[PDB]
Amino acid sequence: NTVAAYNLTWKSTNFKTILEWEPKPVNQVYTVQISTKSGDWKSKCFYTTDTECDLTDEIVKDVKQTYLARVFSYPAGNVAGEPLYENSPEFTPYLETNLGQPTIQSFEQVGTKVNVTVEDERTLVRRNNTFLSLRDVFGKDLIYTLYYWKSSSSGKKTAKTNTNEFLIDVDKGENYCFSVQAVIPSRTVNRKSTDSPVECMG
Repeated sequence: NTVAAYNLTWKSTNFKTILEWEPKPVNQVYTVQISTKSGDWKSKCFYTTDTECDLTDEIVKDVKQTYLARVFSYPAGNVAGEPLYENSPEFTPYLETNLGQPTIQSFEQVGTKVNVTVEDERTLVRRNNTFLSLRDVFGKDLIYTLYYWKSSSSGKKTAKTNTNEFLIDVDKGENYCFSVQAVIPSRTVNRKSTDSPVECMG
């Protein structure tokens, strides 16, 4: 009386990828394997009582590739039938990994303009013996949006950029607070990230 695994999910943010499934096993053990859309299967997590498996290493070898996973159920302990398994939905990294929370690196007042800079986070995607950054991986596809208002007031204004810098005209006398958000408009799924922590001048 072994049961099949169900609701297999891809937990992934900025390319660090983990597969999860249900349910928690009782006298049952699991085996997970992975394979590209066009290839053979490789086994990664062997006979475990866990309901998660880190597959980062395989997916970062080529983020534009479509992958699918599979989970087998086996009886465990002192206690038959044909192999019982379940498939996951497809997963193309470049198109569905979640964008994580951004961070303002610096902001500086220069005359009537303020310069706001976003930090360029590094990823785990390697190339030429070096780690690639979010901007390195997405290029022109990735867009940042700045939200700004006056210190203890209530209305916000916005600005967009496809580099890592904003230059906004500040109306002297007024003092600002900022917040940034990441977005890849061409997506049909996980389009935006959460907002960054607020930074105020003063």
